[PDB]
Amino acid sequence: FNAQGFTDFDSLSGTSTTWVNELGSVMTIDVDRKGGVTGYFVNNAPGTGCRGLPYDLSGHAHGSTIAFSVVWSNGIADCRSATSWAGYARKTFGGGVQIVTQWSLAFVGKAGGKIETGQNVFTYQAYD
Amino acid sequence: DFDSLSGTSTTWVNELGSVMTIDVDRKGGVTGYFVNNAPGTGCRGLPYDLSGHAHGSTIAFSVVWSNGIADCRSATSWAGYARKTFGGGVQIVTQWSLAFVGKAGGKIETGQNVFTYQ
Ligand SMILES: O=C(O)CCCC[C@@H]1SC[C@@H]2NC(=O)N[C@@H]21
Ligand SMILES: O=C(O)CCCC[C@@H]1SC[C@@H]2NC(=O)N[C@@H]21
Repeated sequence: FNAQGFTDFDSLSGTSTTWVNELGSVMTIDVDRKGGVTGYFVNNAPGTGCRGLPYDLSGHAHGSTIAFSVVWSNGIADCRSATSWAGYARKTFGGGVQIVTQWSLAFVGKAGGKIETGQNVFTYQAYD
Repeated sequence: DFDSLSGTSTTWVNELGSVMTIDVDRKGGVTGYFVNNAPGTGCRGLPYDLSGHAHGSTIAFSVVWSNGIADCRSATSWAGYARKTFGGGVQIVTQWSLAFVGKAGGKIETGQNVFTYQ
């Protein structure tokens, strides 16, 4: 891959790329030639659980839009929660590549079922 | 909760009239399809690929609205929890985010869906 040659998510086709959000979480995504997305999410967000473990990620990328899902359970740590992201690609003016997303985090607390929401921006990691 | 659903195929319907049929593996991995019928939306009537994960009382899944027939240039992801009510099965109480790019740029809309198991 190249951050220079990125047109939209069709450019990820048959690639393995690493993205880091503003909380320091990292996802490694394998995008097949059909826009199928699989890989791993490592949550490093301060004051959240299930940090520094790989969780299965699955989704779909097409044109300028992408959606992916993680359940916070891997048979290691279980945070009784699940997160989904939906977003769009943006080319930065410096030649970088970002996925701007909205996440929903569902969990069962003491008061039972709740849903939190926010924004993550993932930045493509060059790794040359 | 969704630990029951392991190795099963289930149909769910939300209040907007959409139907998703999900296949849950022994690992909590989810595939299947989604048929949108929400008033005011595109890509109504045809199946779209669905992927995500389910474990215990929570679930997250994603649909890109392109299937090689109709392309709405958009993607939706849902995260939700099992609510037990007064029947067999559960409802999924969800938050959805819909991403698309148009004339005011990349936009992400949000709402609630409640899916009902048949
Ligand atoms: O605390 C939990 O229930 C499990 C980890 C959740 C981390 C959330 S997902 C939304 C946001 N984006 C991140 O990278 N981490 C937090
Ligand atoms: O209009 C589009 O861009 C494609 C279809 C979007 C359907 C939305 S996804 C959120 C909401 N819940 C549904 O069941 N359908 C609508």
